[PDB]
Formats: sequence, structure tokens, C-alpha cells
Amino acid sequence: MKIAEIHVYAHDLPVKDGPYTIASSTVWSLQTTLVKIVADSGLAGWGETCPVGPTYAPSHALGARAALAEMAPGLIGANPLQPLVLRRRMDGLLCGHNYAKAAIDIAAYDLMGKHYGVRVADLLGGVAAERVPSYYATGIGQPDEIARIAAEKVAEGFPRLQIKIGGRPVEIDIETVRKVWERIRGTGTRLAVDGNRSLPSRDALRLSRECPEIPFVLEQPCNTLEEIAAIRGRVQHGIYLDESGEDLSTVIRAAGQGLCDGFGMKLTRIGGLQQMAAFRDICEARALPHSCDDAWGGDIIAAACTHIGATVQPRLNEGVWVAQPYIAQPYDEENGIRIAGGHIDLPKGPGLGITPDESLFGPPVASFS
Amino acid sequence: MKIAEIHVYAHDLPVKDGPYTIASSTVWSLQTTLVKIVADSGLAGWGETCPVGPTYAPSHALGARAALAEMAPGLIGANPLQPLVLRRRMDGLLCGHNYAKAAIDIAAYDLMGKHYGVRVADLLGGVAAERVPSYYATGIGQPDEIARIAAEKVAEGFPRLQIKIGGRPVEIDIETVRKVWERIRGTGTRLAVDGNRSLPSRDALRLSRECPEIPFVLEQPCNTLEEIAAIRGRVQHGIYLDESGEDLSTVIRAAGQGLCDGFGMKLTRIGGLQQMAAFRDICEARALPHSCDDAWGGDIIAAACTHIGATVQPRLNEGVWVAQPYIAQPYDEENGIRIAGGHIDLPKGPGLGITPDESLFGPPVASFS
Amino acid sequence: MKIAEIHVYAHDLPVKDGPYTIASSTVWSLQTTLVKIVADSGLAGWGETCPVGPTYAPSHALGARAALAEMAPGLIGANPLQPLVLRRRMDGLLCGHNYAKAAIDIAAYDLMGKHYGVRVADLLGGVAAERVPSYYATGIGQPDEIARIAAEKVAEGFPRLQIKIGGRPVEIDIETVRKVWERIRGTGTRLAVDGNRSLPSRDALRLSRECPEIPFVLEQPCNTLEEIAAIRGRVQHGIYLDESGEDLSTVIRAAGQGLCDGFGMKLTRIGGLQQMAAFRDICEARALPHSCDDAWGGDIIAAACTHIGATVQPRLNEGVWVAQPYIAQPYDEENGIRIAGGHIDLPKGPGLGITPDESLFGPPVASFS
Amino acid sequence: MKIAEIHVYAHDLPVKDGPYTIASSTVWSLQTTLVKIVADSGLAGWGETCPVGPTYAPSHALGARAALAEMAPGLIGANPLQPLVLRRRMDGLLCGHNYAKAAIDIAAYDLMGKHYGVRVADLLGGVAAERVPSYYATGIGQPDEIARIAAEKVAEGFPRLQIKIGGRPVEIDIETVRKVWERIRGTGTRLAVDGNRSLPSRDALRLSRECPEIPFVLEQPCNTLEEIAAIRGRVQHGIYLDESGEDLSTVIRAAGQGLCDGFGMKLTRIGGLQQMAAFRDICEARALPHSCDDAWGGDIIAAACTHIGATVQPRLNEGVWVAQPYIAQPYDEENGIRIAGGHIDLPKGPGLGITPDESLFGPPVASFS
Ligand SMILES: C[N+]1(C)CCC[C@H]1C(=O)O
Ligand SMILES: C[N+]1(C)CCC[C@H]1C(=O)O
Ligand SMILES: C[N+]1(C)CCC[C@H]1C(=O)O
Ligand SMILES: C[N+]1(C)CCC[C@H]1C(=O)O
Ligand SMILES: [Mg+2]
Ligand SMILES: [Mg+2]
Ligand SMILES: [Mg+2]
Ligand SMILES: [Mg+2]
Ligand SMILES: [Mg+2]
Ligand SMILES: [Mg+2]
Ligand SMILES: [Mg+2]
Ligand SMILES: [Mg+2]
Ligand SMILES: [Mg+2]
Ligand SMILES: [Mg+2]
Repeated sequence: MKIAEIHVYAHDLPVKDGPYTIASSTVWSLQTTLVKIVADSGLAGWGETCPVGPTYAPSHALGARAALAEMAPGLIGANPLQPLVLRRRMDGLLCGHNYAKAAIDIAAYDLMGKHYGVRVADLLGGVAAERVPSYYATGIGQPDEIARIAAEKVAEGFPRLQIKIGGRPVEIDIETVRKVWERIRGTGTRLAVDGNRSLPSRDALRLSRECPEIPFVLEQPCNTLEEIAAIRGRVQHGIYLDESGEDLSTVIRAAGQGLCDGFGMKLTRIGGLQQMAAFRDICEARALPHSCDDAWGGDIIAAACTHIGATVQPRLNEGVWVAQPYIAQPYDEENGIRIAGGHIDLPKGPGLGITPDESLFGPPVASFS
Repeated sequence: MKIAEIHVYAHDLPVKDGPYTIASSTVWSLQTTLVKIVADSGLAGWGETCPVGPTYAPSHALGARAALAEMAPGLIGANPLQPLVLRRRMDGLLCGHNYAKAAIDIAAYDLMGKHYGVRVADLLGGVAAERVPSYYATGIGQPDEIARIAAEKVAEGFPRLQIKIGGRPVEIDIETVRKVWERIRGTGTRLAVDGNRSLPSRDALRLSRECPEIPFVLEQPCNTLEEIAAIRGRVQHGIYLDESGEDLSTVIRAAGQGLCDGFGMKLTRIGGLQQMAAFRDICEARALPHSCDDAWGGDIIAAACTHIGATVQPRLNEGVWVAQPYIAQPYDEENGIRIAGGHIDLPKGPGLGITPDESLFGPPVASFS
Repeated sequence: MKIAEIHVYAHDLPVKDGPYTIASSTVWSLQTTLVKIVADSGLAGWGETCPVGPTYAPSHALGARAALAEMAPGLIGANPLQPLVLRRRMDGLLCGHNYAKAAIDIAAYDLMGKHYGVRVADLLGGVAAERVPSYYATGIGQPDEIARIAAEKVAEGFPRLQIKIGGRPVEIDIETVRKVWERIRGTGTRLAVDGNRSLPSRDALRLSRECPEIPFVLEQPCNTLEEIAAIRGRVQHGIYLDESGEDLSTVIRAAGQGLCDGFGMKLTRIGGLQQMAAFRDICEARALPHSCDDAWGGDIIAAACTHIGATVQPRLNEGVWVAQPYIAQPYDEENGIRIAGGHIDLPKGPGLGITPDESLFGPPVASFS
Repeated sequence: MKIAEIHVYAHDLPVKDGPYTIASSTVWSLQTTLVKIVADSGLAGWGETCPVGPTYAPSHALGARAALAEMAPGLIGANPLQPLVLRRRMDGLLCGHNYAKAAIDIAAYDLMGKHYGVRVADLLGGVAAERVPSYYATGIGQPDEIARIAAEKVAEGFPRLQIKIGGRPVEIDIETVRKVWERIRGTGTRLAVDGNRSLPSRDALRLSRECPEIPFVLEQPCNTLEEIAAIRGRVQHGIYLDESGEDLSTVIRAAGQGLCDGFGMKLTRIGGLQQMAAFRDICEARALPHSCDDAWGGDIIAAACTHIGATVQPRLNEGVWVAQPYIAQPYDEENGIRIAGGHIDLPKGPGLGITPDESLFGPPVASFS
């Protein structure tokens, strides 16, 4: 089988009741990029990449489309049923840009699943769970307000909460953490506190030192892995990497040298499902819990995250985060990804189990044949 | 789909022109263990595990059969199309015993390939090369005799040689290395020198120190990874791990802490194809060349090694070693694995591409349903 | 003063006597991106960024233009005479993408120099030398052909040569190094050998071990800084970082932990002149020799590299590499950067000292006001 | 342009309501040294260096004047518009003595700013803030007395307090810290506790161990960087370096090896504004908060500190400390540096924005032409 066509789409995603405030990025609307790969036979697979604002990570919508434009001509004729060979071919056309490569990777897995009549999770090792936990991530806000939302989302069924902090005096972050804990203690809910690269080591040290009785993991408190490695021995809370986990090589360093206790991992950042599966296997060998998330996006990226999420050993699964609650219009009205009771059901159909309504996207902004 | 039956077989393989002498194991004949998994549909898949004598590694033929007998009843009804789920189910029945688990893993991949109409290499990421390099491993012997054999094997087309050493005064090993190099220098042939756990650090240091102009990698010179880690900074030849690479966790330590420059990796030791693919991905991220080998065995294990080997980035592929030259009777005379010109052509059919003449194996020593 | 307009240009530069072969990138023509910043006063400054093919580094021409388009609207009204404030403003609009940010940075320095009537080198600490050394980088090729070219370039007056290697059996690289040394020994010519991320540690170890009598520095032998850190203690030749030196934070790690002995540093990679000056100061504090280069490009980027190069302590200056010998048409035929006798004379006028014939560039692909 | 004359002045600064008590130095009056550089054109720039007693650091007033006398003849004819070239010229005349070199560096930046018509901050990267935070540093005193002063200075508007400790039993220091915290908790005021090289590791360990709920950073608790590195892993409060930060090389060690969480940095110690800017850039890359201070002195050194302070990323700016509150007579009655509301306004004029009344200083004690 061979790739005959590649189509790139641009589509807007307004944030319901926005904005969503991360210490590194405040977003009111998101520009997603969809990719459709069409085989010689006419069979199609879909991929998606949607950076969460241009300042969260070294990625942006215009950049995704430029990277896809660079690679697409060189991918016509490739075998989409060989995800590792396909990844190497992409590497031969463009260095880096994992967030764009991931959209091609995902579309190829979708296509492969449809061709063989198999769910993507069953091409990645097998479904370990049909119902996948999610987690709720609060935007930065006022301490009492965030504590209220925390309680609300626990009641909805989320087994884990992530509280975003930073970009303001750390005593306000600490007050927020204490107030959230007062609401959720005794509910069996797991807690993560995400600094999103924004805390100097001075403040990360203080946050952990002041709160030994509060069982958070501290997610990406500082900007660089170098800073995190420097503070780790002085911090008695588990530390998770997120933004620092840019590639498999960095994951190997972190796990092999004992630099973290877990990960928030984004599928587009690591470069797609082929790489994400290897990441999963590394974490399982070292009992490092992790999530399977992305920055943002609709049914296509959400389904990809859910499929890899469904393969994770349940005791290590910190959840699959999706943007669905903030997105008004699903691409697949029948079988799109939906959070229910703080969890996500894996789609039943072959491939990703998603069939997007292309008419929602408008005509492609770029087509390659 | 579900596993309906599991059949375990004992089969003998005497060494042509034996014995084969490893510093840790001398063998005149080998006892292999075959596994047949039968689905409800009637479709079957094959696996194999064959320790190279009982002293090379913590594994033996009677042990392989004991481990399989322990796990088999608990695997009836499992979905054979989910290799990671299947591995976890095995872990729930028996701790360790990767060499036995690998036989089930391989049979599952064979079954998956047959069911979907796909080659096993394509289920593991894709065929990067239809023909893979092999390497010739010499036995321990007289320096000039080993040098003659080395020259002969280069003339046959082997792109790499592994010279076994140890178990005698190291000056004889050094003379062997020097005489081999005299005959193969300028042929572009790669060289490995394998101590097979037998050299005290005293002698590993001496071998490297005396021969800076000879471009070998030093494979498993010392018994423990601890000894290797202690000598590495004082040894200017690349060092490869073989026997020490017992699981993915150990590979993560070695790669993440920079304890070696490559691997001789055995499929059964790491626990099968699911784990081997993860191993491959770790090595590729860090440009660590490796082989895809096993201890011994016929067409089934050989085909499994060849399939994973066919997925490796060619610049990192140190070869696929197979016991075929020492085995009188192939399981599959039409499609069985054969070395030609120091290389191995990947089988072209679905699954492993191997159809063993099951009659050769005798009745099962144990059957489960 | 305020930015009134920003104009982005696409322009082609085919390689004379191409292609130019790097182990990580082979190129027959280059697409450069020019930026013109216009102040309210009407005064203009120029910047440039030109990746050397899309596979050398995580940067490409379409990406440079996407990044500039993303940032430009948010820069209208900014004070162009404040390079650090301007860099922070860019960081607030787009994460990463140093190669694109560098073009804005360079245009700002050009504008500042023109406004104050000062050469850019004097804004960066002062002209230490009116004429700076360059170095010649050979392509990958036959050992004796590369040796001939090396001899020719020494006769032209180049004080340093960089021999590119990798992407083939290392014995050929070693033969190349030996044949080059045979021809240039005793001429006082400095030697670097650049693996361009392509050597497994196995081969980097071998190259150094075999050639202690040849005084090269080994530049970016391996792909990751992690691999380089692992081999450094076993390699007795100085090791320089190039591609790994992605930002000032990484330079701080490398200098502070003693991970390298020098740098091949590219202005666009580090993010522009503001960051490059800090880099220079770090290297001077630790006596780490370095070059001031870029990936490719015409008079604008070349002049920027020459200006920072002119500020470096002469004993630490490994040279300024420019693409001029491979470029048919200069932007400025009166003052453009040219190699003469293996060295480069700094332009004498204010700003970068370059007045590009803007007509050459075509209409802007994007304009902002 | 060229230096035509250098004039060195001696001037006394009585401590208002003295003495000021540091654990390493008690001072009743300070001897400052002013430097005037006059260009061929007649244009002048001013610098200043004022050690805070002869025992605080390896520097003293008689030593400043001796160092300037050594260097001045060798600086006549130099280009004062090239601060890095000028620094190298000074290094070629005298090793070390940064505190004296800094006065020349500052005078040259002043001159450069006047010549180009630009504020010194805009020659160092640009004004990031017109109003710069300061911090108040209490001398050593009785616990209740210091707590009262702490409350008073918070009310005046200082966003940060530094409490000096040491030279007495540590339980008194701990009582002081607790009493200060009781007064300032809930005011959003940041806290530093400065041991000024005086605590044995025994007592630094105790101070941190006993007070996890008090959010100080521990500034230079021990005498040597070696002692600080030894205790750092056992101390859960952020540790800042001050006296140990003697040069850029030491800063590179501290940041690269993760030996501290921030700095109190003195402009004269680091060697002037050229070096201070590089220091600032290193800290910004690693999110290490820092102050921009000096040991003591009037309008000239204060303005230099304010100018570099105005370029610091606001979230990393721990403040600019100046001696103004303790100095009765400003050099520039109109535009001298004044603390107002715990903050300092950047002068508006070119150069440092300061014009000293030379008649206050008396005739030069040494003149060079
Ligand atoms: C909550 N998230 C999964 C969504 C956007 C950022 C990310 C995180 O930083 O964890
Ligand atoms: C060469 N071999 C693959 C064959 C058996 C042992 C093994 C080795 O020690 O490398
Ligand atoms: C020689 N160069 C400056 C030119 C392009 C790549 C580069 C280098 O790798 O060093
Ligand atoms: C408070 N100070 C800025 C002024 C003199 C000493 C110094 C300090 O040690 O932090
Ligand atoms: Mg719950
Ligand atoms: Mg996160
Ligand atoms: Mg077509
Ligand atoms: Mg050959
Ligand atoms: Mg071996
Ligand atoms: Mg010469
Ligand atoms: Mg290079
Ligand atoms: Mg206040
Ligand atoms: Mg201090
Ligand atoms: Mg004179």
C-alpha cells in the first residue's frame, strides 16, 4: 500500500468559558491543524496537532503547517503501514518538529487500523482497559475559586486533579494548594501541582518544604531539567517532568539517572504513537507513573491519546487529558471522544474509531499528490 | 480471538563439527523447546527457546519446560493478538523466566501475523531491510587456526566477526586477536572480541591497553555489570554488554548512565519481541549499535531474530546471529532461515514466514486446553 | 524610537560547484530568509536566517517565515534600540525558534548602529581585531581528494581546517584524517574533525584512540550531549560542541560541568547577537576557544557573524565561517563580506556595514505595520 | 575617541546614625574613591568604588587608589567606547583587583552614554523597568529591635528585607529571624537572612533545620563556597551566594553545577558593568534571582547599580541596594540616586544621568595625563 495524497486543514477551536490560563500560556481560542492521508486504494487516515498557544512549547499552528508542507511532498509513495520506517523517512526530510511529525504518525496508525480491521490500541500492544481514567487540570485562578472547582470535579468522578500554579507570588500558590487539599482530602483523589516551567528553584524548594503533609507530585516546577536535577535531592515530594520530556533520549536520561518520579507526557511532543509506545515501555520497566495527554485538540488527537492510554498498566496510568470539555463542536458527532464520569471510553471501531466530518474544516489549506 | 490450546515440545539439535566452545559453556548437543499456540479458530503460531547449554545463562531446557508448564493453564482463553497484555498475564503467573515467556510472545506474534496477513517485522514497526547482515562467532582455539577461519568467513561475505576468548592465559587471547587482525585488516570487516564473562578486570584492562591499533569492541569482558562499570573509564575500546543485559530496566541503566557503547542482545533473554522492540527504540535514540541474536535454536527462534533485526536502522545493525550453520535438519525446508554470503534474507510470507514440519518434534511433552 | 514596519523576504542561493555534503545534510541550493525592520524615522535595519537544508538542525526556511509571521504583529511599536527587551518581547509571542528570533535581533543591532553611528562590534564590547581568521570546512569525499583540497586551502592562507566525516565506515574517515595531516603537518594549521552528530560512541572512541599524534579537536562527534558526556573521559583529544549548543543554558551546563573543550557556535542557533555576546563572555572566562559561524547565508548574516567574531579575544578565536565562497551573487557589491587569504576584513561603516540591494530579494512574502 | 586624563579622588562618607554592623565588618565612616576619565574632546565620565570597611572583602580604600595608580598611566590613549577591549587592557596592566577596575569600567560607560546620548541601561540591553525595587538590610542588633525596624521598613515600601546575622550564639540569630517573621508574615515581603561568611556549617544546618516554616533564603551562610557546597543537600531553604561570587568563572561553576539558588551580586566585585551584564544573562538563563548591589558608596556607584538593575527581568530582580539612606551629602543635588517608597527611579539623563559636584571632593589625590 502507498500514500497517494496528503491534505492539511486549518480549523479554529474557541475555548468554552475562556480563557484557559497556564503560567506559560493564556489562550482564548486555539488553531488546530488536521491531516488526512489517502492511500492509493482510497482508504484514509486522520491526524491532528494543536499547540496550546505559541508560548507553551516550541511549537505553533503556523509552524505545524509549515513543517507539514516541507515534509508532505517527500512522503508521497511511502508505505503508511510501517510506522517506524515512516518516522525515519520524516527524519530524512526535516529535523525535529515532533509536533508536526506526530500528525502524520497518527494518521498512518489510523489508516493501518482501518486496513487490518484492528483498533489502534491493539496495534500498540493491546487494550489493557476499555475505560480510561482522565484527570482535570485547573487553570490558574483565585485560591477559594480553584478549591471549589477541585471539589466539583472530584464529585464528577475524576480520579486525579492537577492544579496549575505560578506567575505570581508563591504564597498565593501555596494557599491554593492548601485550600484544594482541605476540599479533596479523604476522597482518594490523587493530586498534582503544575508549575509549568515558572518557579525559580527558590520557590519550588519553599512549596515542597512547607507542605510535607500534602501529597502532591510537583510537575515541571522549574524551566530546565538542569534546575530540576539541582533541586531534586532537597525536595521530598515526587517530581514529574512534562515540558522537559522532549524526546525519547531525554526520557532515557531521566529514568536511567533517577531524575524524576513520573511524567506528564504529550503525544505530539514525543513525536507520535510509535515513540509514545516506547516511552510507555520505559516507564513500565521503572514503575514511573505517567499520563498520556496532548496540549489541546479535538476528536482526532484525543482518540490517539485514548488509544495509547488504554494500553498503559492501570496502576501506572495517571490519566488521559483531553480538551473536549472546552470544545463546543466535535468532529465525529456519533463516536467522538467524550469525558464521562471523569473517565473516557475507548472507541469500538477500527483505527482510531473516529470519522471526522470534513465539511466542518472547510477545504484543505494545502494538498499534496 | 482466544487461545484454545498450548503445546510444549522437546527436540534435540546436535552440533555439526562440535563441540562449540564458549569460555562459560562447551556444548556437543542442544535441547530446544518449541511452543505451539492454537486459537479457537484453529490458526496456530509457533515459538522457540533454546539455551546454549545450562551454564551460559540462568536458563536451561528442563527449566524452560517447567516454566511453560507453570504458565500455560493460566493462558488458555487469553487474546493472543495482544502481546503486551499477554506479557502482563504471564507476569501474573510466574516471576522472571524471560527465556520461557519469550517463546509464548513469539508464538503470539506469529499468530497475529498469520491472522492479519502481515509479516512480523511489519508488526514491529516495518521492514527497514529485506536482507540483514549476520556475523560469524569463532570458537576458542589456536591463534593461527582462528585467524585462518576468520579469513575464510570474510571471504564468504560476513561483514563482522566475533572472536571468543577467555578461560586460559590472556596472552593467548591477545595473540589470537593480533593474528586475526593481521588477516582481516583492510577488508572493512568489523571486529568484536567476546570474553563471555570470563576475564578478571586485570585482563580486560590488559587486552585493551595492548591493542589500541586493533579496532575491536570488547563484548561482556567481565562477569558483572559492576565490574564493567568500574573498568570502563580506563578502557579506550568500545564496550558492549551481552549477558548483563537481562531486562529492559538494565538496558535503561546502561544507556542512561552511559555504561556501554552497544549490545549483543538475545531475544529470549529480554523476554520476547514486545520487549525487544522497546530495546531497539532505546538503542536508536542513543545511537548504540546492537545485534539481534539468540543463544541457539532452529527456524522458529531464528526467524524471530531475523524479523526484529530487519527493523533496525541499518547503520546500527551489528547483525543477526543464528545457529543454522551448526544444525543438520531445518524445520522448514522451503522457507527456513539460512545464511547466504554472510547475510540473512528475511522470509517473505505472513507471520514469521515459517511453516515447521511439526512431525519432526515428536508428541508434545505437555498439552493444555 | 519605535518599529513601524517589519518585512519578511524569501530568497534563493544555489551552491556553486555543489552539492555540499554534511553527514546530516546534503544540499544543492539554500533558501534564505531576510528581515527588514523600519523605524518610525524611516531608518531600516536588516537581519537574515538560512538553515543549511531542513535536516541539519530543527529549523527550516518555511519554519523561519512562519515564526517571523507569528511574532511580527506583536513587535510593531517596540523600541528597536533595546535588544534584550526586544528578545523578551519575542519570547512572549513565541517559545523557542531561536533561528527566527535571531533575524529580528540582528536587524535591531543594525538599526542601533546606524542610529548612533557605531559599528555593531563596538556595541558588543569593542573591535578587538579589524581582520578575523576564517576556517575552511571540507565536504565528505575521497581521502586523497580531501587531502589535496586541504593543502590548497592552507596555501590560500586559511589558518584552520575542518574536515567533515561520518555517514560511511569510519576507517575511511580515519584515512582521510591521516592523509590530510600528512599534507598540512608543519604548517601551523589548526585542525578540527566534525562528525556532525553521525558517529556512534564506538567510532568516536576509535578515531581518537588510533590518532593520538594528530592534533585535531573532535567536533560534535555524537548526536546527543549525553553521548558526548559519556565518552569524554575516554577521549584524549579535545571535544567541541556544535549542534548540542542550542541555548545559553546548555552552554552553562557544558562549561560549568567541564563537558567540552570548546565550541563551534552558530549565531542563529543561540538566538542572536545579544545571546552570542553572553556566550562569548562565558567562553572567555573559561578559556574555551570557539568559532562564530552560521549554517549558511549571505552578506547580512555573514556580517553579523564577523562583527561578533571581531570582539573575541584573538587567542580564543577559532574563526568566522561564512558561505560566501559558495554564493554567486552578493547582496552588497561594495561592502559585502568576502574571504581574502583565509581571513575576513570587518566592514568599516556604521551598523553591520552592509547596504543590501533590496531589489534582489523580490517583494516581501509578508509585511506588517 | 581617546582617554586624555584620569583623575582619582578621595572622599569621606560618615555613616548616619552609625555604626553599620556586618558580621565581617563594623563601619562608622567610609572612604570612597572617585575616578574621572576625560576624553580628548573634554567630555568626562565618572566612576566610584567604596569597600565597606577593609575586612568585608579583599579590598580597601588605600588599595583601590594603589590599583588605579598602577593602571592609569597604561590607560591614557585608550578608546573608552569599547568596554570589553578596555577591560582586557586593564587585565594587561594588573591582575585581579576587580573593585578598582570597576571604577574605570563605570566611568567609561558614563562617558559612552554621554557621547551617544543614551542611558547606560540602554547600552546594556535596554530598560526593562523605570522604577527599580530596592531592599533594606538590617545591621546586626537585638532581636526585638531588629523586628521593629523590619516592620518599619516594610511599611515604607521595601518589597524585600535582608536580616544580617552571625558573630554571636546562633540561638540569638534564630530568635531574631522568628521575631522578624512574626512582624512581616502576610505582607508579601520577601526575606533573606545573611550570615556574611560567619556561620560554621554546624550552625547553618541548625538555622535551616529549625525554621522550615519561615521562607528565607540563606545568603552566604558560610565562609567558603566549599563549605556551602558541602551543606547544600542537607539544607531545604534556598541558598544564595554573595562574597563567594568573585568572578564570572565562579558564577559559571555555581550555576552549571547547581550550587546555589540565587545571588547577592556586587558590581565592583564582579569587575564592572561589562561583566555584570554577562552575569545577568547567566542568571536569566537559569531563573536564578539576584540583586544588583555594591558594598557602599554615593551617587556614582549607586547610579551604576540602578542602571544594570533596570535591565533585569522583573521576576528575577531581588533589588538594588544603595547606601544613600546612610549618606548625608549627595554628589548630585538634583539628579542623584534616592530611595523612595522602597524603590529607585532610573535617572533620565544620558550616561549614568549623574553630574557630580567636584568641589565636594576636593582636588584629585592623583592625576594622570
Ligand atoms: C494540562 N495539560 C495537559 C494541558 C495543557 C498543559 C498540560 C500540562 O502542562 O500538564
Ligand atoms: C555469539 N553468540 C550469539 C552465540 C552464543 C553466545 C553468543 C554471544 O556470547 O555473543
Ligand atoms: C562548518 N559549518 C559551520 C558549516 C555548516 C555546518 C557547520 C559545522 O557543522 O561546523
Ligand atoms: C547589604 N549589602 C548589600 C551591603 C553590604 C553588605 C551587603 C551584603 O552582604 O548583602
Ligand atoms: Mg474519586
Ligand atoms: Mg504539565
Ligand atoms: Mg498524485
Ligand atoms: Mg566483507
Ligand atoms: Mg556475547
Ligand atoms: Mg597558514
Ligand atoms: Mg560543526
Ligand atoms: Mg510591600
Ligand atoms: Mg550579603
Ligand atoms: Mg596628557
